[PDB]
This record gives sequence, structure tokens and C-alpha cells, in this order.
Amino acid sequence: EHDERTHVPVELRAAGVVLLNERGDILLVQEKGIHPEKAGLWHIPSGAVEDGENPQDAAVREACEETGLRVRPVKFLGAYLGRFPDGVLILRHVWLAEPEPGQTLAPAFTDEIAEASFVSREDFAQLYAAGQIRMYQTKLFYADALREKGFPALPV
Amino acid sequence: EHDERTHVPVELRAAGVVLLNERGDILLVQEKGIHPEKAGLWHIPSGAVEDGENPQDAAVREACEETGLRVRPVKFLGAYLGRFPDGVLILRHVWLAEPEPGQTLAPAFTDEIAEASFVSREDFAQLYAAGQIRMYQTKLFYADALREKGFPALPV
Ligand SMILES: [Sm+3]
Ligand SMILES: [Sm+3]
Ligand SMILES: [Sm+3]
Ligand SMILES: [Sm+3]
Ligand SMILES: [Sm+3]
Ligand SMILES: [Sm+3]
Repeated sequence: EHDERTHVPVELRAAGVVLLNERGDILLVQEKGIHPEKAGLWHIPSGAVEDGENPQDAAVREACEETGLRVRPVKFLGAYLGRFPDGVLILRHVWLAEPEPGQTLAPAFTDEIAEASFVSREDFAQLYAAGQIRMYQTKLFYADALREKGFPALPV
Repeated sequence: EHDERTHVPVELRAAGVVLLNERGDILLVQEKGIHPEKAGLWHIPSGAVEDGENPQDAAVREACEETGLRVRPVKFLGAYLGRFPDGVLILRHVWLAEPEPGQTLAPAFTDEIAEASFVSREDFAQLYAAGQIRMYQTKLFYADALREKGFPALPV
């Protein structure tokens, strides 16, 4: 690793979680619309990481802001890079998380969030095939989470 | 986050740890030489992440391979991007870690590793100022670790 390399500045960071319940259902957040006839796409509870702050703590805070649920990160799953049209790079971080016990889902309805909810493994497979999951990485990490927790893999 | 972006493929991933002992000393690994008169530079225990495997588990394994110490990741600190001369991108991941109790440091001497050892906060500051820390990010993360653990910040 003593090989010379240059720094590739990353301007933005986002942090989110793949939160599963006892049945292996995954918690997703839905965007508010897209034509006016279609429903918004789904994504994992996530949000922006403040410059200089810990991404893991941000994942916990942002998840609560969107779903109203207090979560505990259990293990890092992965990070991936995206580039906006203008060249800005964003590094997204994803953790496997567990919800604290005794909580009721209470999504924060905003101009960006329609709602949030738990979706079963079978229904997620349908949503994915129907092109309703905003970022395909969600399926990659959900699969990792199911394996980590000892749940059956996604249908077919 | 519903804004369109493209994928920026990252070909290589590395995972390492900032491991501190009860006194706040940091565990570092030294490269084998550099002119033949100078000592190798120092870096955190780290190694390559296999394609498709969990970076956090890799951090634990690679740390043990270089230092002979079994470590437990306690919290994710950050990830950053580098680019090799040929254009290849490498994403380095860093975790704060704790060493399992009752262990003796036993570095793996190879053509790439001269040795490994715990360095105090004061001596790290000297090594850094003397340009002996391969990646400056090591100081950034050591500072984070000291704060997280409640230790005094690096000298001056
Ligand atoms: Sm926020
Ligand atoms: Sm850029
Ligand atoms: Sm996978
Ligand atoms: Sm290895
Ligand atoms: Sm490339
Ligand atoms: Sm910092």
C-alpha cells in the first residue's frame, strides 16, 4: 500500500441503515411522487452527514428523522460512490441496524417524504422487479443483511 | 437525494483500524525501508478487502495478520478515496478498535512490514511533524479516536 496515489476529494457524504425487524422485513422510506400518476420510489432511511461529523452517528440521527424510529447500528455493510451531473461526488454509507424495542412507526411527512414502512422480503422482490427501488444498491445490502441475520434470501 | 447521479466504480478497497490501548497509545505498522539510510514510514494496521466481502470483517482479519493481535471494531470512523497513477480508485475504511485482553504484540515480518508497535500520543506528534506517518489521514483519525475515548488531544 506504500504505492503513490493522489487524493480524490469527496464533497458530500450520506449515511443510512438497512433496518430489519424480527421477521426480516426491511424499513423503507418513500419519496413524494415522481408523471403525476405514479407513486414515489423507495429508499433506505438515510440523510446527509455534516462535514466533519461521524457518519455512523449521522446514520442513527437521519434514520430517526425520517421514520421516527430510534435505531442501533450493529455492523457496517458498505459504502459506494456517486457523481452528480456537475461533478460533485457523494459517498453513501450503509449500516445494518436494529430498532430499539417498543416503538411505533411514525414517518415524517415532508415535501420529500410521503411515508415510511416495513416491507416483507417477498414484496421487496416485487417492488425491485417493478423498478420501484430508487437505488439498486438497496437490494444488494438487503441481501447482505438477510445473510448476516440468518434469514432466507430474497425470492427467486 | 432523488437527484440523478452516475456510478463511480471503485476497483479496490482497504480496511484498517485505529487501535488504542488503555493509555491512548496507538498501534502502528512500519514499512520495510524507503535512500537506504532512512527507516520505513508508519501506517495503521490495514489490508485489502476481498471483492464482495464485508470491509469491517476484513479490518479485523488484516489487523491480526500484520500485528498478531485480535481486535474488536467498536465504531466506524471514516472512509476516504485515493487514485493510483493509472486511474484505479481505492476506498480506505477506518474503524476505532479495541484489542482483546491478555495479548502480546507479535508483528509479522515480511518484505513489506518491518515491525509494529504502540506509540504514545507525544511520540506520534513527533513522528507526524518529522514526516514519518505515511498517510496524514492517520492523524485525523487518531484525533477522532482520542476524542471518542475521552483522552487528551495530540500535543500542541
Ligand atoms: Sm438531517
Ligand atoms: Sm468532484
Ligand atoms: Sm453482497
Ligand atoms: Sm490479507
Ligand atoms: Sm477508475
Ligand atoms: Sm475529525
